[PDB]
Amino acid sequence: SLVDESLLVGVTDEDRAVRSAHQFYERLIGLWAPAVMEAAHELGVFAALAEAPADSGELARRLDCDARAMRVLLDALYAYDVIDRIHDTNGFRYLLSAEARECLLPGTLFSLVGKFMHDINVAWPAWRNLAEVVRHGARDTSPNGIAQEDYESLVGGINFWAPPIVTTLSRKLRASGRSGDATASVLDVGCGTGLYSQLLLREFPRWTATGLDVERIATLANAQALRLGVEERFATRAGDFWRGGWGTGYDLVLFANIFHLQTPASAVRLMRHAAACLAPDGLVAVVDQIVDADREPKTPQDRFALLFAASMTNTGGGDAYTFQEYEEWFTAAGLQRIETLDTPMHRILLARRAT
Amino acid sequence: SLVDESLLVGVTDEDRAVRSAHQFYERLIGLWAPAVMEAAHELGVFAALAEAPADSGELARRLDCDARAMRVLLDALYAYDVIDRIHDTNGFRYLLSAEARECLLPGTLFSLVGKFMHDINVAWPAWRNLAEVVRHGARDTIAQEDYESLVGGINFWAPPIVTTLSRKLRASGRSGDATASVLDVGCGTGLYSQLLLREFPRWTATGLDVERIATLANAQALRLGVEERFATRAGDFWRGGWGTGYDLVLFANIFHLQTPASAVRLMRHAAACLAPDGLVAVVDQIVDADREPKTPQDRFALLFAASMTNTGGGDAYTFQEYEEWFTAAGLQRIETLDTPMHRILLARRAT
Ligand SMILES: Nc1ncnc2c1ncn2[C@@H]1O[C@H](CSCC[C@H](N)C(=O)O)[C@@H](O)[C@H]1O
Ligand SMILES: Nc1ncnc2c1ncn2[C@@H]1O[C@H](CSCC[C@H](N)C(=O)O)[C@@H](O)[C@H]1O
Repeated sequence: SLVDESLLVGVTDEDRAVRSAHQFYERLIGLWAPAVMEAAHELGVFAALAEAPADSGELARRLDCDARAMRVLLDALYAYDVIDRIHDTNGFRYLLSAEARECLLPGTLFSLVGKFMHDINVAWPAWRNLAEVVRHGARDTSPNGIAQEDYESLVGGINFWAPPIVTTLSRKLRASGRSGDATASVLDVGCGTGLYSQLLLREFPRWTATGLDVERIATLANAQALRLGVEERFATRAGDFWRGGWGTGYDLVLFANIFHLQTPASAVRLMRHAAACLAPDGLVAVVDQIVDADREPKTPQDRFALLFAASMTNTGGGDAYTFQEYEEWFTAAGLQRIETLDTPMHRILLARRAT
Repeated sequence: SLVDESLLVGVTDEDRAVRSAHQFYERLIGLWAPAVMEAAHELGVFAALAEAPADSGELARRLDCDARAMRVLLDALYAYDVIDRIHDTNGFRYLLSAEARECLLPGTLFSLVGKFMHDINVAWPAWRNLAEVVRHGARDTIAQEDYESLVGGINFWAPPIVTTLSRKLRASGRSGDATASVLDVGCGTGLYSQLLLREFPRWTATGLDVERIATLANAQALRLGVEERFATRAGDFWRGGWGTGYDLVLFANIFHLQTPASAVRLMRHAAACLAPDGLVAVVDQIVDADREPKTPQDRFALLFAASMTNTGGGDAYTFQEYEEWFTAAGLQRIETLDTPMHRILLARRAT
């Protein structure tokens, strides 16, 4: 907390207005945290501290920065609980926890660096233009070189979502009678780095997976499959997935963080294509930010979904669609939803061909 | 909360890393809230809803916006608890609470609009350049256009601070029937002085600020009914001519703009302007020399220092540094008082 709420006591109209103003101000200054964290990334702070903890003066020397400003930046990161700081008689030493090392450094499996760079290069300028997008809207009538360049960074920056999602999905798949000793096949449409598929392949040693994405992303996905030891059972088909050629006979077709990019018309097209690629008894899994039609921020997942929709508007995307809309798309594809599972920031919808 | 933490439990190394990643992501997406709130201001959303609650389609018609994007924006504001939304059979209606109407609309006493505009015009672009400022530093050897907006946008800090200060002044034997005089150095809208004048009906106050801000301050004094006891002296307060004989000299949100050398100069000038038994009050973001984020005020002070670096400002100074400045001016601190986001230091001439 950045406001001592115990000092905002009172129940007059003025008291309540002043208290609200402090709370709104605290919300507004949430701007500062990404600015500090992303500046630290740009300067190399996290990689430097992971290699060798140091005081602000040493870090400023190593990173060719101003010593006073570096101390301010590091103490702000400490105040955000992003880095740790030990105080001795000699002085201070800043360092990263093992968890932060894994999240903040380039090149790790769960690195947020891709999210830092998406913010720096794309989201920060776009958010400043949000009013203009709300004024003018967007039209409904593959990713171009711009969006592909953006995804090149972003896909690695959202790897951290995958493990809880795959653990939940895998538990349901096992409980539904799907064995890791079966030679099942998975299709991962718009696979990004392929982490969802690749974690499934680690969980189910006899399965194989095919990921669809554009060429530059498919390259990243194959490299990560090798890093995860599943290279022999993971393959990519590079190109625009609207050009068909998905293969057939899949026991699982996965759409993670894909449907919110679509229009209703394109969503129905994708769902029907998935249904045509299913093996007997195959399943479609949708992982996305989904909210009830009442659009109430009841749960963390609902609240995030409503905020994420603003992010989609910010970059000219689709929407946080409702459960009811996904139901219509399942029906249009001859599928019926069999399960809805909560995950930390998403829902999983599982569907099979209607009986 | 935007993350269902009950679904990130576990104590393996991987479990802990993935949980931290979700928590860091949640921190990063704090960017979205000012963007949504400030876009809504730019579009006229808050003023429109305060006048007449409406569904998203009606508001889109009234504000000449896209209906789908307006619904997204309004539901995001609802998710942030900035606006309220009622669901009937007819449909939805968005509206503002009385508290929000006072905070979000232009022209109210506690309006955050000046903070919205400071962000839009100044802070947003600057924060994107923070790495360059850290690389290159700042020296010790536009802002007026900015302050014209920002000073009204920080009025909301004043009432809790003045209530705390006034309580201490009364407990220290200062009467509202005394013809005491206050100097408010860099007074901004003058709200601190003006609230003191309401609390202490026989006091008078002089605010120092640049001409355009002094104009705002005199207009607000009239709005608060204290016009006969509040006056401004317009100009650069480094050019002297502060007057003398003040029972209270107030520096609110001023010292963090200074260098150590300029801070000592200001403190000494205040001391020379004090009546016998006069007090200096410093209201600022102040932290212990250990710079530990123990309390909300300490944590905010450390983050505010980054905001100062962002705009090429001073620092969140330490209690120990203010003590040195008091000593250099022949003053001694007699009290430290916490407020929601600041500390008040009170000092008198040392005996
Ligand atoms: N028409 C298209 N053809 C191929 N890939 C596409 C595509 N439209 C979007 N994509 C890909 O879909 C992905 C969206 S981001 C989601 C990636 C991954 N499923 C995850 O959840 O982590 C990107 O990798 C993007 O390149
Ligand atoms: N040299 C100078 N001469 C006059 N006013 C100055 C000044 N340097 C800064 N100021 C004023 O100091 C104020 C800083 S903002 C703080 C305003 C007010 N005390 C409050 O706490 O709300 C601005 O109004 C700015 O114009």
